[PDB]
Amino acid sequence: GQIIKSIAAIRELHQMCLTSMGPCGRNKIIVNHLGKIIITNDAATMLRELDIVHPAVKVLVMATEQQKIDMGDGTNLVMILAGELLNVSEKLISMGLSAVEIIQGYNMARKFTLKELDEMVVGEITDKNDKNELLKMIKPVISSKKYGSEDILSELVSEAVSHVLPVAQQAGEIPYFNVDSIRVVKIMGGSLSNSTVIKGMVFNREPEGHVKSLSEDKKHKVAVFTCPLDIANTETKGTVLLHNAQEMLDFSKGEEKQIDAMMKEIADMGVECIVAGAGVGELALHYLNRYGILVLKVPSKFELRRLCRVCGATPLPRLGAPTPEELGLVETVKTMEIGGDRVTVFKQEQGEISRTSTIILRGATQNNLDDIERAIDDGVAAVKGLMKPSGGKLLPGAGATEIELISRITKYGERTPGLLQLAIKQFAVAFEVVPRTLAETAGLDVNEVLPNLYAAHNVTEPGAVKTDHLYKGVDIDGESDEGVKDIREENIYDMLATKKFAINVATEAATTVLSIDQIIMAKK
Amino acid sequence: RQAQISNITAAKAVADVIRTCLGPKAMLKMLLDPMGGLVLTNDGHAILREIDVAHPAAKSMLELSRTQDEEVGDGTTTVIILAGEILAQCAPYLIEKNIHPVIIIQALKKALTDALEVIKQVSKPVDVENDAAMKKLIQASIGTKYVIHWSEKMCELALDAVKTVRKDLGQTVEGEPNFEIDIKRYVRVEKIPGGDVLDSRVLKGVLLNKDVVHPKMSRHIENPRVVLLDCPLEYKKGRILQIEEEQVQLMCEQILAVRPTLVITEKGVSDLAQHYLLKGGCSVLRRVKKSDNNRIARVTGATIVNRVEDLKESDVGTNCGLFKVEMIGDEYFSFLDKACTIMLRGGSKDILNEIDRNLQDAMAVARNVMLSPSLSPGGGATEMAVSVKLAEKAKQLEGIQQWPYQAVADAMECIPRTLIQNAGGDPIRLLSQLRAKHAQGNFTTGIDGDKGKIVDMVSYGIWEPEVIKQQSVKTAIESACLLLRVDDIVSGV
Amino acid sequence: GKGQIISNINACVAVQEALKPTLGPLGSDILIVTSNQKTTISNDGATILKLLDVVHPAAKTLVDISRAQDAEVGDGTTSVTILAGELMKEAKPFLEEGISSHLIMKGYRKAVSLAVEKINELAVDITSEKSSGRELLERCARTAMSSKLIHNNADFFVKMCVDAVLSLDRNDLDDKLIGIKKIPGGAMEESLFINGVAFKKTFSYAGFEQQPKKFNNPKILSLNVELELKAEKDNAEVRVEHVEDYQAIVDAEWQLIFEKLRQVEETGANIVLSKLPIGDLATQFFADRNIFCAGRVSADDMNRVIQAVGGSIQSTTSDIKPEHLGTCALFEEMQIGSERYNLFQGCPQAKTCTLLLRGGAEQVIAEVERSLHDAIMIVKRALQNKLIVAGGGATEMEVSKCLRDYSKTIAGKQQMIINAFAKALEVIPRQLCENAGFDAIEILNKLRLAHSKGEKWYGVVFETENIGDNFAKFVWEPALVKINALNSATEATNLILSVDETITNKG
Amino acid sequence: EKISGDDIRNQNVLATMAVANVVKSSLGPVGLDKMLVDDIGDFTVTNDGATILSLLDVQHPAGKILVELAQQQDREIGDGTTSVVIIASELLKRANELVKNKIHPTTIITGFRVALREAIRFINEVLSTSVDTLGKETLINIAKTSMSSKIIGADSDFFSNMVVDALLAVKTQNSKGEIKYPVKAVNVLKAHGKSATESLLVPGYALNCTVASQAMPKRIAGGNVKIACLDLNLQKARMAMGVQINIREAGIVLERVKKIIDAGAQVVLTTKGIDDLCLKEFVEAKIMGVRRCKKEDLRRIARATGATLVSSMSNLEGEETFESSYLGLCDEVVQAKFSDDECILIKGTSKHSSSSIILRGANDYSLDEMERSLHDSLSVVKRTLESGNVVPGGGCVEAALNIYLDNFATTVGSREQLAIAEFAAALLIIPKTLAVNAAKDSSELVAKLRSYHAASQMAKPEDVKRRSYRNYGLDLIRGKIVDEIHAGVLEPTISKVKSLKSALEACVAILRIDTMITV
Repeated sequence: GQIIKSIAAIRELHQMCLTSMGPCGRNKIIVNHLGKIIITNDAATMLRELDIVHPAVKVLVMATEQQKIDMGDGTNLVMILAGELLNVSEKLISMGLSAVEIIQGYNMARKFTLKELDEMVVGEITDKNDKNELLKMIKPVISSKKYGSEDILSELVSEAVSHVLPVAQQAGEIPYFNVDSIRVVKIMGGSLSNSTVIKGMVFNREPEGHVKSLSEDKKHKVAVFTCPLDIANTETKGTVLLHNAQEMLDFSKGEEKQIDAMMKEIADMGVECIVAGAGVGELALHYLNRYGILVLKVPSKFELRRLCRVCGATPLPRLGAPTPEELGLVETVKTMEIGGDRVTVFKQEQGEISRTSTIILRGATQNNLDDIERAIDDGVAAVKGLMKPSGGKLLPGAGATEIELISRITKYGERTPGLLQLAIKQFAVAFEVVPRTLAETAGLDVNEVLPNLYAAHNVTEPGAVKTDHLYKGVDIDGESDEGVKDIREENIYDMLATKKFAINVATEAATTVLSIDQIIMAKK
Repeated sequence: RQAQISNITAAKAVADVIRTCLGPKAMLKMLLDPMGGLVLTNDGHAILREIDVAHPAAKSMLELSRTQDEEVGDGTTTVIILAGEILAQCAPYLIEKNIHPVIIIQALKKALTDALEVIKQVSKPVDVENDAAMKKLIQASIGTKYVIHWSEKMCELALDAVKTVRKDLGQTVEGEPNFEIDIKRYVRVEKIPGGDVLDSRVLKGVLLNKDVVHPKMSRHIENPRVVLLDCPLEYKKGRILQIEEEQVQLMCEQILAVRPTLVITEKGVSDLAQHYLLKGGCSVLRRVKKSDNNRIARVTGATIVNRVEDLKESDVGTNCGLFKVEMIGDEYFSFLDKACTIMLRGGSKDILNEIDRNLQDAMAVARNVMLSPSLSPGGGATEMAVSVKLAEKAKQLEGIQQWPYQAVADAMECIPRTLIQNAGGDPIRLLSQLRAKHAQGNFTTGIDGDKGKIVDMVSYGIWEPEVIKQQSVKTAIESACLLLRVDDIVSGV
Repeated sequence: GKGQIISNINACVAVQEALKPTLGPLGSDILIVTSNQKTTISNDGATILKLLDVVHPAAKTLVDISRAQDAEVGDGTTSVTILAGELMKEAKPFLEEGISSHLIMKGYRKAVSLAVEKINELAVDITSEKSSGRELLERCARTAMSSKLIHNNADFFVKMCVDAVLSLDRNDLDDKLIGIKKIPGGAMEESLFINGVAFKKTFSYAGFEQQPKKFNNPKILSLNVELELKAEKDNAEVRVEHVEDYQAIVDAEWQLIFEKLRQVEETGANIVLSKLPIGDLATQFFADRNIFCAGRVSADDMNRVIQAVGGSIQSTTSDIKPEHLGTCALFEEMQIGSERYNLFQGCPQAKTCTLLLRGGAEQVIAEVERSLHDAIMIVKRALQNKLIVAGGGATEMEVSKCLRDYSKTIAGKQQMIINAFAKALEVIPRQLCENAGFDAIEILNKLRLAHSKGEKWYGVVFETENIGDNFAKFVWEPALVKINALNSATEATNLILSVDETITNKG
Repeated sequence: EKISGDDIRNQNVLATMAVANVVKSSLGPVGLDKMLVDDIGDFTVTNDGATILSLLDVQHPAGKILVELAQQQDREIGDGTTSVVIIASELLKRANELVKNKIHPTTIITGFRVALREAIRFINEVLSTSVDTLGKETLINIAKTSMSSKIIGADSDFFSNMVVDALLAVKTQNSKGEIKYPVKAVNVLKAHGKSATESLLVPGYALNCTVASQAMPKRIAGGNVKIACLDLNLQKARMAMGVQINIREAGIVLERVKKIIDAGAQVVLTTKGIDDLCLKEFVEAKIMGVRRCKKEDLRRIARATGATLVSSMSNLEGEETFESSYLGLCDEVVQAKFSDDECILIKGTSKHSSSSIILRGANDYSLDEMERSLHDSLSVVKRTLESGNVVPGGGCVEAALNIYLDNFATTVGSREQLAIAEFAAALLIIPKTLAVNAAKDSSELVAKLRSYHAASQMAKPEDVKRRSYRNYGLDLIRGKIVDEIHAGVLEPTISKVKSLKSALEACVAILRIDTMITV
């Protein structure tokens, strides 16, 4: 029974994921090799820092990357579902049924399950990108990670998504909503109530120049210069050397006439802001402040990449060539005090829609503030599943989908003749781990909420369609209450891209484990 | 939870040995004794009896098998497997799933009622008055035994034995007796050496092996007069021989006042009382047991009397056909013919001992038919037909009582599973097609033991009485609730 | 499994047990030996937990939450950890019975939410009612100084303590802005307050009996380079065969030093401060011009001089600007303590001050300085926050009282959870009586008697063992401490009970 | 070996823990049993906690104190021994926790004695004699759960009102004003006439017997009638059946008949029957004779009607019926058509205070089970009403003493307050173990039950209230909080009085042992 022992090793990891999924779940401490404490709900960090040897667990780790890269939600759905399929398969392995026909039973049940997922869709989003419409998608994503911030972070995240997402339809050629399109920053002090949403990237550097802010003119021209500010020299090498004190007067006076002549043509073209990616000389700050040009320095090359997607500016390797095609446009440039430090931000009003936004977070504890940043970053990739590839449809969540699939799959088990009926019936039983997981974490009795849940989905309707309840979920409450809530009350549902993609990954994950009857290794 | 696991481990380890002892194709078992001997018999009764056990759960199954054998003659391993599989199927629920034991016990009480209803639906009527129909029933305990040649004569001895004890009556006043028959006391067999099995007849009355006090007596009596008494006739206690002979004569004269043709004395009879009653034309029988007087009073009608002077005038010799002193097998007998007496004959003592256990198991099958005119198909047909009906009723069973309920449906399939494993066929392929057969075809389709392929029982009926199926399911629920009721183990006085 | 949660229970108690004797002003002090081979003994929970550096992850959470308590508030770092770890022991028997840890953590947030509402009801804003301006801060300082060796001399100490707070702007107050310099030897009642900043006066070099200590308005100038003849490391290598050149190279090396040395006289500053030692060469030339110079000054004292007279530090003696100079009202060098101490007085622009302390020994003064820090925080927060609550057992017993009545209307597991949280609040007054030598068994039962009579202000007397009201004892605490303590202790406890498994990677 | 200090205090708790854990699973009707295996290898199983503790082997001398506690508890109350051991278990666990608090055990013991004396006075201020016995019967739920396993359980709703009201009128003064419920009464009969729904209640004892001739009237002497109980038959006397007659008896049996009619007795009961000669003689006198009377019936009628059962009357070679000596006072004897049933109805008499119930059913097979089920049912009702004061179960006393002793601990405010608070909370283990075997969550029903007694006991001492209902217990079947007064679950109060008193005596002796010397 070496194949059974491989399942027992996953059982230790299976109990680890039972405390992950759900808002009542538990957080794990991850101690990095550098002596840093890491505590997060998402289990992909745990599997990344822990190298796996045995293949059965390693396939589940590689299957986690399949869910994590393509979607920002459902990492715990694959680990829990694939782990239970091997636990319920121990009854068939014991009886003597070979693991070959066990795989064939899941393949027939997978096609029957994916066909029923299209009929589980109740509502559909119109892609209006309204402030209230984005709350329905983001609300279940914030859940199962951070508790108590679900209502607070709903309005903060939905505001930045609508700014970076244009309104268009019937166009699939140009991709939208890049991963880097949303940046999240944090600062100590204040609270979540004082947090605001910025329409552009926030710069933490101070305005060293004498010009604090620009004027009220519309569409301020901004220039991004990679070359440092100095006298014009050769692009290749061209290092200025000092020999005698007589040449010092020519070097100082030489830089005064050249810089003033190059910056005069820039100010005449309407460019009030110059972005210098390198160091700025002392003489450069003198001429730019008299012409009203705000000095902005960005030494980090990572921030200049996302800036090109906002105003459309391009970095110039040389200096002194104000190309109009490389110039950007910004509506308003001011300097605000964030967290006690005055910094120059980047934003705009009612023009030149930006593809990059930044959310400023404020919290009392820096440890819990970092976990909120990871929960929002994980919520960004969850929005990617709303695109053209079946992002409009939705399925009932909070354990409502796994219960309905039980009566659908078990109905076809006894109907389909042959030996495949044994694996089909056990395939629907493995879905019982999802409602039991939410019941154990919430402290509810497994002998009360779980058995009474099947009575709600089983009714007698004088018709050919079971109806009158689509709303029966699993109770997530921490206080004793009679019965369970409804899906329509809290609007907690699962996306089609999350549910449908997790099934194909979970079946292939458990198939590889059942396909291995032995291992072959060599000496290192 | 440690004692709950030991209750499952001790019950399964003992039941797992006899799983291969079910069916005519059952494999043999080897039990090595500490003295160097072995047991070649595959009977589950003789195997587990010689196996010394420690945990008390195994001792509960030993007393359950002894009680079950008093009701039904066969199907001993069926009760142990059925009662042991229910506890085995509840192992993941009670232990892993953390299901409360009373919830399981409460579900077994409701499942026991539904299990008896399914058996009554699949049951078929049978005529208990047909002598030809009763031959094919008892034949299940006849074939593959030495009595197969005398089966025609064995069925006559088995049927005519229960006809005297049975009483057929019914009404709404005194209720229904349900045809109560006592095999133990009344139908108790008497093995007489010598003779022939073909000459064995069913004698209605009581039989006594004690001889007559006189060698030459009348071989037949027209109107026999039976007189029962307790105090023997002898000289009592507070020239001498004149008083002793007179005192015994006065005690015997009181009995002769009615001039009886037969004298029965419970205690011994002195030689003085034998000569006085010899000329009176009456036979004297010394040393009559006290327990026999209750059965002799029914075949005769003589009132039990203690003192010889207390004999009532109501004592008569009516309802006694004949009195025969005829000797059969070099042993003097007595024929006094609700209670009969079975007279067994043979060619040796080993033949009588083999017919003994065979006739008792033969009458146990015929007795179960008398409890109700119903039969159930054998060979795993009834066991699988119930499990199919259990899964259909689950639509109204939502709630916590449904989880332990599923352990009963999987336990009913264990009985036909052991027959397939002993047959050699694929247990996964056959049980999957057999369970789907009841959902479409009739419930009467079983499994053949000799072949091992799904076939209809129309060819070979193999019809077992309902009492075997009843007591198997009833005692299984009681045995399952017996071990689940005890969650702790404490030793010491 | 459950084994990791139980292992985290003893880890929180071990950290809590060390902080129990440090709770309260009369509590015991803990001994901690850092790997730096420096002896550190303090009762402040912040410094205690920062120097331990516990590798245990859950015990580190109790250390991290203490830094958050020191940031926002800064007071109560010991009690916030004791209250946080107390829930670990109360929830220990509940885990064995099968009660989930999330249901226990859920009941705390409902109890704290109701407890914060009761804090605002117990907080009464009072300023000019039955109190004056001067007597308001004086009565608060005598409370923290009670039951101490300074209680007899506390009459003179309060006058210097109140004037130290009033010497700074009431809008922005910081404990680091008030300097304290320990002077070994002398009487305790003879200590005085200084408006300026003082230093240790480590100058070991001869040339005394010059540079008098009586000044009118001397100018302060910061010195950077070294003005002594012979340098510290480098030198000048000159090879000459002439006898007259041997004397010339001696004055040649001195001519380069006299260059920057003479430029100091052109500034005209009588006060010269430098972080480097000044040799006998510079102090000899400055003796004729009555210019004072002092070397080997700590870097922490140099930052206070800049904030005092509005000075600046320049590298050379050439480009020094005239507005970088500063002056005080009076400069006097005191010999108190068998050592001369320089001090500044009468600086209107000074953002810092210095309070000198005297005593019989350095170890005795160290206890006086730390006992004063507890009184400064009470005087500082009096003017900053007008909402105060009664402390010393008053508020702690009432928060646990109301939760017992509100739990009777709540059904389910949360009833005994709130009662366990209410019982967990009894550890705060317990350790206060145990660390003070009083019997914790009798006072706990006797205090609950009058506490049930309807008056919520009954506290615990820290002087003489008895039950009574702390309003007459002048024990005051701000409302921000009681509110943030319940939130920080619950937030730190919720993170510890939420850890099912501890994963540690070696590398 | 000799062990002293705090080391022996921890050993005494662990020794009594394993002993107490044996009876924790057997508490309550939902409790479970266990088997006790000896060294021979045999065993036995029973649901009685007293039998398990009697055969329990306790090696440690500390646990042997609880063994003697089970024997002393059975000699007085005889019931509730299982609950006594559990109470003393928590008292030892909470007392050991106070050791780290530097609390001396004598103060802990003294605090338990003060709380016990106050709990006794609290019982007299809450409970009271049985009430609400008219217009409703709360005892109907006791017999319904016992007969629920039989066919009678379906119709037991109508039959329960007949059994409870029966015993209510059975109570009499006994001997010199006892006012108690006897254990033998309410003769049960069988009726095959109609369905069980038509069963009628008879106001008094109904004798089951037949008549001889139909010429005599079935109703005579309506105002007053004297019943004469006899044993020997009125048939011609026989000398012996074993003697032969080879050649007065009628004049002897007929002479006593002359003393019957002259005595005015209209009812004659003969166990051996009545001849035909003495039959027609009773027809002219309108006397109703009965043949083949039951011996066990006439002995109870003699005490009910004031007569005396006599086998033979001699009195120094005298012959007479002892006129007016054995004649009792009976108001009326009437015989009516019962629709396929025949019985003798005895309605009134001098003093009876008895009753009877004639059960009717489909067949005799069901009536045989209805009589056996009524015996085990009413037997519990007899022991319940035997005590003048009854208490409801389900954790009502343990919860009431928890809240009451909470405010009572404030009367000291020095030492005993900590002991009384732990003593009141120690009783919460009784309702907690009941939910374990009931599959219900113990942290739910026990906690919700405490919230109801909190607000209900606030207005009780003030003698002013609007709507207040005490005695909220636990329902094991339905898992809900219900009123035990309306449910009808009662317990004798003398049990709990001797239970809490004996449980403390065993706990005090354990805490007073600071040293154990084993030679």
